[PDB]
Amino acid sequence: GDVEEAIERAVVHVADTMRSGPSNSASVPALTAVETGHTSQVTPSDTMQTRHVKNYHSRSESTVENFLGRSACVYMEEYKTTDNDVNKKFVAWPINTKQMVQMRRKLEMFTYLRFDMEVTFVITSRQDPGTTLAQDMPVLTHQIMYVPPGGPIPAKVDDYAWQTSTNPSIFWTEGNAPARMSIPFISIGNAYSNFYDGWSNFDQRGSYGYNTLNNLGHIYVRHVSGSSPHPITSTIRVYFKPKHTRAWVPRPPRLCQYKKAFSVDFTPTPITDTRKDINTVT
Amino acid sequence: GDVEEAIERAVVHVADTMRSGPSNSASVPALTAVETGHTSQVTPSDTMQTRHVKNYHSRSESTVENFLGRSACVYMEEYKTTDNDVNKKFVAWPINTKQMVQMRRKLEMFTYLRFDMEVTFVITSRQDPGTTLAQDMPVLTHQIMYVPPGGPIPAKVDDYAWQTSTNPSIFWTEGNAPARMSIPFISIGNAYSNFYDGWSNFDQRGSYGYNTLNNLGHIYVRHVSGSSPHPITSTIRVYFKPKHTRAWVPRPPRLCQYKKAFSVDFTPTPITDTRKDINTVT
Amino acid sequence: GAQVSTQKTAHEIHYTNINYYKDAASNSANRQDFTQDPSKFTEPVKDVMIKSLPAL
Amino acid sequence: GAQVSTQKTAHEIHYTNINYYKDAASNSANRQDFTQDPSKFTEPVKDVMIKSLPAL
Amino acid sequence: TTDQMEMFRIPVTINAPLQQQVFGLRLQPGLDSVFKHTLLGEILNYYAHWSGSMKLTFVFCGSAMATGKFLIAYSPPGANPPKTRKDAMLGTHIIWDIGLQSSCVLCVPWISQTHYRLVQQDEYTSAGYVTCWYQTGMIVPPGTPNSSSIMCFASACNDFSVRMLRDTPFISQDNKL
Amino acid sequence: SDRVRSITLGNSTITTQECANVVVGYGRWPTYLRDDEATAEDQPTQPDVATCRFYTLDSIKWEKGSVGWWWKFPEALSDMGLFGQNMQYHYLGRAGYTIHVQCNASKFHQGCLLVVCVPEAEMGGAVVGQAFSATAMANGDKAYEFTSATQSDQTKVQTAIHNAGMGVGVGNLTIYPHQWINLRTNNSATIVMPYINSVPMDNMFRHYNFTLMVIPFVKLDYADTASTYVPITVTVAPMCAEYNGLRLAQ
Amino acid sequence: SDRVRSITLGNSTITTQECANVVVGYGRWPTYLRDDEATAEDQPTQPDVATCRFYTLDSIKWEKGSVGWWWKFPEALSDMGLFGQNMQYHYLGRAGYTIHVQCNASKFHQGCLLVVCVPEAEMGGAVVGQAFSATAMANGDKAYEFTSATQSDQTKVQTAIHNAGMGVGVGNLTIYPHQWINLRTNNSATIVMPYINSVPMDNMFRHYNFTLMVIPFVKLDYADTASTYVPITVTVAPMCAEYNGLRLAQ
Ligand SMILES: CN1CCN(Cc2ccc(NCc3ccc(F)c(F)c3)cc2)CC1
Ligand SMILES: CN1CCN(Cc2ccc(NCc3ccc(F)c(F)c3)cc2)CC1
Repeated sequence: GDVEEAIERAVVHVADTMRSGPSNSASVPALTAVETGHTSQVTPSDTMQTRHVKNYHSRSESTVENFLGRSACVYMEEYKTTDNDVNKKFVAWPINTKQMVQMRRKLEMFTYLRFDMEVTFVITSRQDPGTTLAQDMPVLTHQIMYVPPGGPIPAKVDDYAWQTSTNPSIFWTEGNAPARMSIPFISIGNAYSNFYDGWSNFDQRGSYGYNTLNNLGHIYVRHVSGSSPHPITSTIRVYFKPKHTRAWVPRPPRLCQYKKAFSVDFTPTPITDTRKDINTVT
Repeated sequence: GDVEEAIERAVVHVADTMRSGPSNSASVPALTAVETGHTSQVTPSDTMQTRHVKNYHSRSESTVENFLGRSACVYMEEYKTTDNDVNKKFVAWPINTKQMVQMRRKLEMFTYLRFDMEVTFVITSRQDPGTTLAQDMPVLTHQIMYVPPGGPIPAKVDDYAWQTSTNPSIFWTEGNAPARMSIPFISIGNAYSNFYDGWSNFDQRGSYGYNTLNNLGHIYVRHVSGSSPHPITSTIRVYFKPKHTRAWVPRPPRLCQYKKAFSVDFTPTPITDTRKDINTVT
Repeated sequence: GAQVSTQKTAHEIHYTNINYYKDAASNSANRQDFTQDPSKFTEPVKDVMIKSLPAL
Repeated sequence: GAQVSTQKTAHEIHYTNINYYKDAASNSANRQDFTQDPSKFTEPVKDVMIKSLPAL
Repeated sequence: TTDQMEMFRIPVTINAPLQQQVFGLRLQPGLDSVFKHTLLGEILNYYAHWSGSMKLTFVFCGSAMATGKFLIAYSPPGANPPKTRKDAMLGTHIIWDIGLQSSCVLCVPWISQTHYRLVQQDEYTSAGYVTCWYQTGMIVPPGTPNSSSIMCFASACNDFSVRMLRDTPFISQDNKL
Repeated sequence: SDRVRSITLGNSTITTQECANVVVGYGRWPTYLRDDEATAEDQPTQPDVATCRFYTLDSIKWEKGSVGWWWKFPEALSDMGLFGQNMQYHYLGRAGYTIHVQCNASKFHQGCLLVVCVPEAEMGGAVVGQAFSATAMANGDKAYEFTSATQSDQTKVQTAIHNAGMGVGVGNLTIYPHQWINLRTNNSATIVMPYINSVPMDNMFRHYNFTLMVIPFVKLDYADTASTYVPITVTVAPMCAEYNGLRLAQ
Repeated sequence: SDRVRSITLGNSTITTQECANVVVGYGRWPTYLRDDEATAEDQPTQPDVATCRFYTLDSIKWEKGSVGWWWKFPEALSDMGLFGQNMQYHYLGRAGYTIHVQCNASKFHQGCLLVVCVPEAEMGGAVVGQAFSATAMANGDKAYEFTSATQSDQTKVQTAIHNAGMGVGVGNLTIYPHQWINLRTNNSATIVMPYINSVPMDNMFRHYNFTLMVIPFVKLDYADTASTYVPITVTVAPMCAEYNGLRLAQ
C-alpha cells in the first residue's frame, strides 16, 4: 500500500451538438408554456439545421468549491504599540462575515452553507510621524488570541487573560511568512445560515434578523511586549478561505448597496439603466 | 506503483557523415533549381571525398521550449509609501508583453503561441533623500492584486476594492524570497496572437493591429498599511517565463528599432553595414 | 500511504499527495469534483413533459 | 507515485520527480523533448524531388 | 419610466403599419443594460470569458380572444443592424404563432470566430442583434382592450460555460460598515 | 515531362506549358472543418463549384523601374462573383486558396520575381504614431505600389521596399511559402495556401488572412525590341470554402 | 391533434396552430433530376439551405370590396436573397415550391378564400388583337388586382374575375391543386407544388412556371368591431433547387 492511485474523476465535458436536417412534422419543440414554471430544454439543433460539433469545454471553474475557494479580506484594524488610551493599544473584533462588501455579496447568493475555514493574517507596521524619530528597536512580535463565546475578555494590553491556557493563540514575528490556521465546521446547527427571518424571544420580540445567530466569539491582538519610546502603529488584515464547501437554496444576488453591517436595510434602486427608446441599438 | 519509470527520450544526435570516394556519373546532386521554392538537401559527402565521422552533437538547446524558457523583465514601476498625489502611491499596469524590447523581439519570431506562464515579482525599497532621515520603521508589506477585465478598479490606496474576495492576490513581506505564481493558458482563442492584421469594427474602422486582442486585465500594487513619517520609494519588477510552449508559423526577426508599445510603426533602416568593395576581405 | 491522481490539462500527468495532519479539516481543497445536475431547478414539475410533445 | 527518468549528460544517472499540486499548469518545464522535422519548411513541394535526379 | 415595473412590459397595439418593429437590442449579456442585472447577467459578471448558446422565451399576456403573428430574428455581427423586416428575415429567425400555447422559444446559436467571447465585449468580439417585427398584426374582437403586453425570459443552454473568475464591478463601498 | 501542369477547379481550367512544381503551404492541403474542432452550432453552407473557381484579379504592367506590388486577401475578392455575395451575407467564413501568378517573356529578356504569401502581414504607418484609414492598404482588387524611397505622406503606409513595410529585412521573406519566377526557366508560380488562423473561423471583412507580395529582385532588362513592358496577371481560387451565420447583407 | 403543423426548411420555421392537411401537387413530392432524364452535360450546382428557405412576399389588405389577387412564379422571387442571384447568374433552373398563405380573424368574422396554383396560366389581353408589355402581368413581388367589371384599358390584361382572365369558368378552378381558407375552421393553406413542365429544365426569366390565385368566393363581413381589414400574407420556399449553365449576370 505505497500508492492508492485515486481513480480519475473523468473530465465531464459539456453536451455536444448533433447534426440535424430539414424537418416538417407535427412536433413543435419551440412552442411551450412557461406557466408551468418549467424552463424549456430546447437546443439549437431543434430549430435550425446544424453541423456535428464536439465540445471539449468544461464547467470546472464554475463549481461552488472553486467559486468560493478564494481568500478575501473580511476585516482590518489598527492598534498602537504605546499610547495614552488603553483601548487604543489592542483590537477586539466580534467575528462576522458582513463587514466587507464583496465577500458578503459572494456568500449571500446561498441561504445555507457548510464548509471548513482557512484563516490567514497579514500584519504590517509603520512609525508614526513626529518631531523626533531617531530610535533603534528590535523586531516586533504579535499575539493573536481567539476567545470562544462566554470566555474571559481582556481589558488592557497587560491583562492576566493573555496567559491563554485553553484559548488557542498564535505568536508571530515580523519578517516571516503570514500566519495561518485551519478551522473546522463550528456551527451548533447543521449549516451556517446567512439569513434568518425570525425573532429572538418566543413572543416575537427582541432582536430580528441574522444578528441573532451570530455567536462565533471574538479575536484579540496585541504587541507582546513592544513599548517604543515613540509610537508605532500596526495594521492587521484577516482573510477567510472556505474549503470543502456545500451550498443550498440559491437566491438572487443583491442589487441595492449595503448600508448596515447587521441588517438588510437598503434604499430603493432602479432596476437598471435606461436608453433612448425601445428600438435604439447603437 | 511506487515508481513509474518514464522511458528514455533517446538522445537524438545529429546526422553522421558517411565515407565517400571518387565518382564519375550522370547524377548531379550539386545542380538544382531554387525556382521551385525547395531548399537543396545536399551534404558535403555529395561533392568531395569525406571520411566516416560519428557526431555526438545534439540540438537540445535549440528547442522552442528551451529558447523561450527564460524569465525576462517585462515591466518596472515605482510607487511611494506616502505623498500628496494619490495616483503616485500605487501602480496600475495593463498587462501586455510589448513594453520591453528584448522579450518582445524574442516572442515576435512566431505568429501564434500557446503556453503556461510563470510570474515572479522582485520588490525593493529605498529611503528618499531629504534633510531629516532619522526614523525607525518595521518591515514593510506589499499587496499584488490581479483584476480580470471588467472588474472594479481601485481609485486610491485605501479603497474598498482592496478587500479582494474573488480576485487573486499576494501579500509579501520584505526580506524573504521573491513571490511567484503559475498562470494557465487564459486566451479566449486557441492560441495567443502576436500580430493581427485587421480592424475592430465590421466596417473596417476603429482600432487597428494587435492592440485589439489585448484584454488580459490589470495588475495593482500598494503598500499594505505602511505610512512613514518620511517618504519611502519602492520599485517592482515583473518577470514572465513561458512553460509547455508550442509555436506556429515562424516569421523573420525584426530589423528596425521599436518605437511604439502598441504599434508596428518604424523608420526605414539600411539592410546591413558596408565595406570598401566587393573584393575586400581584410 | 500516498495518493496518485491526474491533473487538469484539451486532448494533449500525475501528482502525488500525502496528508500530514490528524484532522480532516487540514486537508487541501478537493476542487476536482465536476458532477452536476440542473434538473432540480429547471424541471421541478410533478409530471414529466416531453419537449417534442405540446406543453398542454 | 514517482517518476524516474534519465538526465542529460557524450558517452560517459537518474532523477526522481513528484507533482504536488492539482493543476497541470504547476508542473515543471518539460524540456526533455527533442523530436523535430524540418521537411515542412524545406520541402513544401507537391511532387517529391530526388536529390540525385535533375530538378527539372 | 416613471413606474419601474413598466420596464418588463413590451407594448403592442391593435392597428400598426404592415411592417413595424416591436423591439431591438444588442446581444451583450454581460455588458448591455438590458441583460446586465438579469439572473444570467449577474453570474457572467463574476467571470471574464463565456461561450455557448442562449435561449430567449417570449410569452404573450394578452386576452384569450386576441391573436397575431410575430417574427423574431437574430442577426450575426455585421457593419449595420437591420432597419426593415426584409433585412431581418435574411438571418436566423422564427415565425411565432399565438394560440393555445402562449410561449415561444428562440434559440440563439453560438456563431463566433473564437471559442470564447469577452464579457467586457468590444468591436472585435461583437455578438449581433435581436429584433422582433409584426408578421401579420394583432386582431381583437369587440369588447377587448386595445393594447397588450409581452414578456421576455433569458437563460443559458446546456452547452454554456464561463472561465477566468473576476471581481464584479456592480457593488462597491467607501467606508467600513 | 514534369514541366507541364494542369489545374481544374469548378468550371475553370489553368494550363501552363512551362512551370516548376506547386508549393503547398506548410505541407497541409486545404480541407473542411472537422466536427471535433468546430464551435458554431448551426449547419454550415458549402456552395462548392459556385465559389471554388478561378477568378482573374486585374493586371499590372512591369516596367524597368517597377519596385513591387501587394494584394490583401480575402478582401481582394470582395466583389468577385458569388464568393463576394456569400462573404457579404454571412458572419463567418473559412477557405483556403490556390494562387497562380503568370508572367511570360522571350528568351532574350532577363529578370527575377519573388512571389510570397505572408500571413498576418501587419503594416505600420508612414509617420510614427499616426493612424491611417482602411484605404491605403486595401481597396478591392487594385494592386498597391511599393516605393524605393522612404514614404512621407502621413495618410498611407510606409512603402520602403527594403523593409517590406513590416520592419523586417526583405531578404528574409523566404521563410514564408514562396516561389521564384525566373525568366530564364519559368513562366508561372503556383502556391496552395491552407487556412491559417488562431480560430476555427473568422469574419472576412474585418480580418486580412494573408497578404500576397510580388517583388522584382533583379530588375527587368532588354534591348532592341518592340515590346516595352511585361504584363503580370494574378489568378486565385478558393478551396473548400464554407460559410456560417446568415445575416442581412452588409 | 392533427390541427397543428410545423414545417422546417433551411434556417426558417413555420408553425400553424390551426390548419387543415397539406395538399401535395398531383401526389408527387419534389425531387432532384435523375441521371437518365437529364440533357445538359455539365455538372449542376445544388445550393441547398442557401436557397431552400421561406421568403415572405409582402402583404395585401382584405377589404369588404376585395375581388382577388394573383402572383406569378418564379418571377415573384426574382430579387429575394440568394435565390434571385442564382437565377440571374444561370441559364437553366429547376425547383419545386411550398406555398403557405396565412389569414387569421376572430370567431365573429365570416368569409371564404380559394387558394389555387395554376400551371401555365396564359392570359389574354384586355382588347382582342392587342399586345401588352411584360408589366401588366408580373412586376416582381407586388400583387395584381382582379376587377369586378370588364377591363377597358388596352395596356393591361383582362381582369374580369368571373372568367379568371383565362376564358374559363372561375368555378371550375377546383381541378387544379388548391385549398380553402374558411374563417370558421381554418387559418392557413399549404400547397406543395412539384416541378411541372414539358422539359427537364427551363430559364426562369422567360417562362412563368405557374400562377398563384387568391379569390374571395364569400366576401368578408363583420359588425361592430375596431378591426377594419384582415391582412393576408404569402410565404414561399423553393425545394430541391438546382441550377446549370453559368453565364454573366443578366
Ligand atoms: C451567521 N453565520 C455566521 C458565519 N458566517 C460565515 C462565517 C463562519 C465562520 C467564520 N469564522 C470562523 C473562525 C475561524 C477561525 C477563527 F480563529 C475564529 F475565531 C473563527 C467566518 C464567517 C455566515 C453567517
Ligand atoms: C495579444 N497577446 C497577448 C498575450 N501576449 C503574451 C502574454 C500572455 C499573457 C501574459 N500574462 C498573463 C498573466 C499571468 C499572470 C497574471 F497574474 C496576470 F494578471 C496575467 C503576458 C504576455 C502575447 C500577445
